[PDB]
Amino acid sequence: ALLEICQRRHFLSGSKQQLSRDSLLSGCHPGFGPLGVELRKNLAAEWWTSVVVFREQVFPVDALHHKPGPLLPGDSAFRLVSAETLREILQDKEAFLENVLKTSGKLRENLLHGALEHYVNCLDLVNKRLPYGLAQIGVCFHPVFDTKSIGEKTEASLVWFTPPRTSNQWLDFWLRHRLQWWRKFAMSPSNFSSSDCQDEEGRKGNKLYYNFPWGKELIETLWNLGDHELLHMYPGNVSKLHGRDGRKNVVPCVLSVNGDLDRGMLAYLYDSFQTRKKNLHRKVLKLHPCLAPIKVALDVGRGPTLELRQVCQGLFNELLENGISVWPGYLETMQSSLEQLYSKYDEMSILFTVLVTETTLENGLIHLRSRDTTMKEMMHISKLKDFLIKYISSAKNV
Amino acid sequence: EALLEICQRRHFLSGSKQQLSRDSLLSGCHPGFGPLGVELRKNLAAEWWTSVVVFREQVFPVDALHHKPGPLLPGDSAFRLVSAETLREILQDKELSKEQLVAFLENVLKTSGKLRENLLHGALEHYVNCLDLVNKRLPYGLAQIGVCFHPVFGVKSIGEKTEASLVWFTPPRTSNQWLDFWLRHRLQWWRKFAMSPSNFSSSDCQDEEGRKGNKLYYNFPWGKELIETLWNLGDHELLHMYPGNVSKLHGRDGRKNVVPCVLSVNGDLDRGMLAYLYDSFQHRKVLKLHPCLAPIKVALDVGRGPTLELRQVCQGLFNELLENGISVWPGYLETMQSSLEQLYSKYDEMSILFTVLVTETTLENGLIHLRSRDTTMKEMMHISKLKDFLIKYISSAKNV
Amino acid sequence: MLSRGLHEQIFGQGGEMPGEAAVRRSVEHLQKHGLWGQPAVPLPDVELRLPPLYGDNLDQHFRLLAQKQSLPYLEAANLLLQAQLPPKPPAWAWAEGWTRYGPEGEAVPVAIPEERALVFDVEVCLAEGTCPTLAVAISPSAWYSWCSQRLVEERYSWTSQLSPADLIPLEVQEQLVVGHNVSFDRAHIREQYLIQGSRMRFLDTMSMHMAISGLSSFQRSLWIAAKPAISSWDWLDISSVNSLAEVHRLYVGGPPLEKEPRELFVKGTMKDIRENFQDLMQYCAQDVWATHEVFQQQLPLFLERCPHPVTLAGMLEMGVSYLPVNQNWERYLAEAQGTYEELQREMKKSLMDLANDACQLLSGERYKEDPWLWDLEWDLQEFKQKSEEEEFQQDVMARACLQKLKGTTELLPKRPQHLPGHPGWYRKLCPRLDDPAWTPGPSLLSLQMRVTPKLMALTWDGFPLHYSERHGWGYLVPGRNDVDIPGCWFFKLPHKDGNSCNVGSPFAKDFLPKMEDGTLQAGPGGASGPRALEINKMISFWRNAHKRISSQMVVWLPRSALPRAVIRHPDYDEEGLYGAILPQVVTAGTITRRAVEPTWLTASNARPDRVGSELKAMVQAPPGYTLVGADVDSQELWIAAVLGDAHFAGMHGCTAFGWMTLQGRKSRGTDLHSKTATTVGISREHAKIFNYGRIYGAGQPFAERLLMQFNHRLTQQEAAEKAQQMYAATKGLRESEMFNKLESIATSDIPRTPVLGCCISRALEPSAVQEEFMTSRVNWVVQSSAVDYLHLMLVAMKWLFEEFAIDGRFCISIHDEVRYLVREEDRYRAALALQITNLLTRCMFAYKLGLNDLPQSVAFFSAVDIDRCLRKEVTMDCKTPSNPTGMERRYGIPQGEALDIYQIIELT
DNA sequence: AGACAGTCTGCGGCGCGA
DNA sequence: GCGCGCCGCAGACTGTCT
Repeated sequence: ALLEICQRRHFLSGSKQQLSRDSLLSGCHPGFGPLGVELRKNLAAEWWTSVVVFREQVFPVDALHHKPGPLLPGDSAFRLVSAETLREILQDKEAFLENVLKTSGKLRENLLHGALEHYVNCLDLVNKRLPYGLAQIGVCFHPVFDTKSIGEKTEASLVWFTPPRTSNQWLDFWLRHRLQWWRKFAMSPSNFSSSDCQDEEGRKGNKLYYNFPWGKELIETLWNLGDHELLHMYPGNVSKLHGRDGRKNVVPCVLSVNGDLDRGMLAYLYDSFQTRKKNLHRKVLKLHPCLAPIKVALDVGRGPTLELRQVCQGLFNELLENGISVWPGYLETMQSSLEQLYSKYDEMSILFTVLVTETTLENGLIHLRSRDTTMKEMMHISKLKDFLIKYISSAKNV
Repeated sequence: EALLEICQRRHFLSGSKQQLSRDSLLSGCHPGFGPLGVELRKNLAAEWWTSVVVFREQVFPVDALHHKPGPLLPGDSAFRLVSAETLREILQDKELSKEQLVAFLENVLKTSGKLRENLLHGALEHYVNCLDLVNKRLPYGLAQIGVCFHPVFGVKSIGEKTEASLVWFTPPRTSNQWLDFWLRHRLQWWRKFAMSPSNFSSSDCQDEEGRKGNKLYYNFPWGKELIETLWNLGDHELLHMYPGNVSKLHGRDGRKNVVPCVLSVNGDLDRGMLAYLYDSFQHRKVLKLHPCLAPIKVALDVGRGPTLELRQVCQGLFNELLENGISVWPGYLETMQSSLEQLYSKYDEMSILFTVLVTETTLENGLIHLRSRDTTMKEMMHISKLKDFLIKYISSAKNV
Repeated sequence: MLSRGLHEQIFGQGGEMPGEAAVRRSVEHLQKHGLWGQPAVPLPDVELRLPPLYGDNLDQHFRLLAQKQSLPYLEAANLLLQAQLPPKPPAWAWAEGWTRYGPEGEAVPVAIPEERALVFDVEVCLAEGTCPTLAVAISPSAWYSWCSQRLVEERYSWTSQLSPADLIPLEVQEQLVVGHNVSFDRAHIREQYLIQGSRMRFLDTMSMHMAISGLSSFQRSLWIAAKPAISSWDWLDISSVNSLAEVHRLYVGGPPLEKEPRELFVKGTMKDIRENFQDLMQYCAQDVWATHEVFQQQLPLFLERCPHPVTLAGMLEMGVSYLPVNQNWERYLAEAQGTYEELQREMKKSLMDLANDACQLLSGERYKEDPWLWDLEWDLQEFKQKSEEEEFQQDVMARACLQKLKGTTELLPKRPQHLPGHPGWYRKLCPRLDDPAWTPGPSLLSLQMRVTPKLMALTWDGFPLHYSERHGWGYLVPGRNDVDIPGCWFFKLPHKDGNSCNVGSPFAKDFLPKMEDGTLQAGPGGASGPRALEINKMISFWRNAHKRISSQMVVWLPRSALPRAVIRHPDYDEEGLYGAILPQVVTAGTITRRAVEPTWLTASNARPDRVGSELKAMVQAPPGYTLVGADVDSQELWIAAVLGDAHFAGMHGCTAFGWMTLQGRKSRGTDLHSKTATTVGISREHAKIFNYGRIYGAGQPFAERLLMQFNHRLTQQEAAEKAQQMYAATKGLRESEMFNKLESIATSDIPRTPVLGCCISRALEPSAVQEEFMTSRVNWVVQSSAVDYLHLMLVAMKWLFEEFAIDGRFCISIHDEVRYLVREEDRYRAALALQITNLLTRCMFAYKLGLNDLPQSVAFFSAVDIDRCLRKEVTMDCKTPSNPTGMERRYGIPQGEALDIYQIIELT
């Protein structure tokens, strides 16, 4: 229940002590810890591998955080202060100021608008083949009515432009594949779920959920847009909107797959944590090897051999060279026994612990401890880089 | 100026015509970047992360929100982009209708929730818990790439600049020496990928309380423009943001405890992208970007012959290069195929390092044509050693 | 009429007798062991103009119902019987498709075989796919080789159409086709996939082989091994195995059968297509000659041992089916099967954490008090015997000096130490790390390994599942012993006290039930323990049947093959192909002539937490057409009830069995089954299986072990108590149940079936064979009576469906059920005809077993489904998230009543 | 150079589908 | 009621160490 203390003790969550579920789900957290930032980077990298670079015709795009042009009243219950609530009752001391939302910009609440704006240029980039995609990971701002505040959510959005005849199965394919990405990296994949839903105008769609301990919460929405937004934004002509499906030029139906990576991070952090059955109440965050922020922990042994710090720096640098994040625990001072240090790396979700000791200058053997199994291996210091790369790659495979 | 239309045509810079002026690109009021520009920005941010955060054992990530909560914001002090609430941006109001306040008592100048202008402030709030992270060891760092919102000078525009901040907490006795550390290290990082490193330079400067500083400049064709700045600010910001007890403020240095001086290293990745584009351009229309920084590494083509078998083997080579982590342009699954001397020097304008031509020779013995961006020669290579050649490349340019 | 709620009869006269001296026996046996105070509310009467009789008798009506039709199938069978085939064609040229092979050589090419009688067989190339190959059509005109595009290398890859043998000529007659496994060749006849009806029917050699001299269960294997336990052994020599190479030696004689020893025809790729093609074609021609000879000698034996033409015509119409699967059926082959893969990869992951958390023991010997992982290895082993400055190359040279330092004190060159320091059970179940099959964690670990019931806590008082001295199970029940805790695994060796592993259990997924209660939990861990052992319950159906649901070959018909009813409909898609799959079902698969198919003809009812239980679902009708079908309300219960009629007196009130199941209901009253055995016994859904064990004729010990399976009864407690249902229902015969004339029919010599006179298998014939086995012949009586009921429906819908202008004739009978694919415009009237045949057949059985009147409560259907798709009930769902989403559902209708007062003719 | 580590392989059983 | 998989297990060989 109260596992969040660990995310404050080992810095995955924000600095402020009065953290609750509502502030985390709404986006009013003060920030994330460095391990949380690295877990967000791992989640974004896995999303980019599974969605963007592997799948053909998916292209990167950026949306600005602000909308510069004039626009409608917008998504606010309170209609600024010019119309909804004025100071006193209609008093004026005396224009350019207090011009309401006529010339006022808007912070973005979705990445769909930027991708739809860049659709014509990105269709010019491609050879106008109609199966197409635009992907973006970025921070979206939402007003939260705590009674007003800002909630910042890292949203990963894929806008898939699809032919209308096959949109009903393209949405089902992304329903399978996005839910498969959530089924991957999960200790309990049954907590991730999906629900079929309908729009107010009859458009179908799907919503992906995670079963948090308090209740089921939304993490991703797949929505079908039948030319409602694409035709509205470009109403001058439909000739520029026409794309080549096979031989025929037709207007593409839109599919918005928008998930939030901060709540996905919280879902994976809750999924990693699991005080029943055996008496092994070990506080370990069982993150996946490709989502764990720190892969390996490197340390100094009890024996007073000063020269081994050079060996630790060499191993640290060769593991940094080949894309393995290392906790520099060899710099640590007054280490108070190995068991709470091991519990510290278990709470930080570090896959392996490397103990460079006095007996590694001869015979090349360093101690290695796994996160999953609390057992030690006297493995040679050579080919450990290949072993960690093989472990990460073959954990990615299955 | 020809670089602007080349980058627009090859989809580095988004927007139709509004980004043609260099003043829109020097600020952040450009409408966006192309997919090649977005991948280049991701490459530059990743290389900055490896050079600053990864390779240094003490430099750690930080998370700064794009907005301040602004509940106790000072009136008429750092009042840039205050209004927010997801739906208003009033910019700067030199003239105000003061019926009761600037706009309202609870809306403007109080509980406004200002958007961020620099990422130094987020690291300065997270300093206490990140000091707990390094077990109170003083000379450590907090670094982050983030978007900065600035006013742009009848209305005032929004400038969104992608900037990297490194905030260095240091003991004050060696603080200028750590300034000299970052002074040469950031400058060599900017000269690491430069085709001509003489354009990048650095200069010294003076302020009222920091008393020292260094500005890193790039020699654009119009003139020298700031791409990075360094400042040794005192404990004024830390004691101002934490008034009262200094017991949490001072940290453990060599045999003692002392308050830390702060070093601010702020670099503009958007002006860095513009600097590297102007450096890559120099007869024929090419973009000689660095292999570590180029958005697309290899360009795989379909060639000539039966389309189905060449399509299948190109799909296999594409999946192999994707599984090995190399970004590869799909010049296959395009049926245009005009002639020679077009689709070549277009990939050079797309800054792709190598281009692969898969022909009927591949179905005969496995040989494909490789043409380099740096040199115009073509080379016959097997499929199985293409991945090994491409993985020895880029990494060869990394280790000069 | 109003005494038992009977109805007036327009047909079926001659029942002018009142059943005198039989009514008061029914009254005195209703007042004993029966309430007799039923209000007996009259059902609403039904009046409609029925078609008249044939010979003014129901026996004379159902006779010549099977002779008005199938008379072409008698003269074509006679023409196949009388003629003599040319001996052997030696040439067997490649040619192109069909080629006429007469008495001479010369290989004259023909487009299609123009003969009314054909003996046929297909042996397909299994490795290429399901395309027909090597089909020879022997016939009194010619041998008729059909090479099926084996000579031409180039062919279509998928979406097979216009491939099979094309035996049906254009109109510009009836062409009887015989063959061993004629369903397998019937999938490759061509024009059996057409949406409109076919004038051509089929005969199966194994249908006549299991119709006379068939083998049920015990005799079937006994004569396999030969090729009371002590009897006359005449069933050995009188019958042969249903599979091939046994029928030919028994009836024809001579050689046993030719057989290819190399057996590469099922293993033939695109290579090896030219080699030994002639020898393969010779072996196939000899096999079809063997089937021709055995069919020629078994034609009069079948026509005289089954002299009622209803049996032969019912085999003829049940041999033809039509199961139209939609274009999303292959979608069912995707979204189910890959989902199984998902539940294959999650559950194994849920196993691996259970291993990994098991390695968190041993720290200070955390095992040896845990009752699941105390007897494991847990052993240790280890051995070995033979800028300001750069400041970066020193670390590089330090590690590169530590590199190549492995060369001295390398313990072995190729690493033998496979995770030393890990426990010995965890040194197993891990990939080597030397092989390319390396994958992280404790992989290559399965559910069936003996360490798996130790990893997850099975908590059946400490259930180990250790294979030595087990025989599938162990002493696990209760009471006193070992560690004086219930303690299954303390000291196994001296005593198996409190034994529950008495050998004789099914032992084969018998633990799929008793997951719900009956102990057998999955530990209190929550996250990974109970997440597994529910997943195998989800994938138990698809794990055993993914091979059978797949490889059901489908021919998506083109736009030209779609008739005018399909084209230009309000609901129609040309992208959606509605080509059918023909079921590979034998029309006689046991001693009874019931259709047997492991894929389609099972008890599947769209059960939740099952991956692929929507197999009965889909099968969408073509546009403009409707599947109209009805489950029989009470099949074997009513047959055994009217079997008791008129031998312990008539009027359907002979026994307490005969009184209930027609006046009683499932919701209220005693209709046997669940309603009275929830009072006699504790079974709720197992009460149906128990009562089927009584009625089907198993006996006391089968019921004893069956109730032993579900309960903690001791064996003396099983003998003394709770077996009294068999004692009270059946007294000493050989009370509420009568088994007398059931046993006399089981011991009757020549006439066996009461309704048709169809003989029993000669293996179960009591004259030649001293059938001292028992407990299988009563099963033959009840199941073959159900077969005769099925045949009496199938001989019906002729001249209530033939002369009347409704299309149909697609028998999709599964267990006790009838479906017909009719037009949507007359679907309600087709359901009315499907009610009319239910009236006529229940009156036929009432005509045969005693008197002539029939009660109204069984005279019509409770419901006949006019649903688009096939399902058990019309308002059901499936394990997919929504049945109406994706494929469209019209949700069906019950339609219990007769329709209206419209004309019985169309007259549109 | 035999003494002594470990890897296939040929049996028994158990379930279970054609 | 059998064949064919799928694990245990007990040789018997295989290979290496000193």
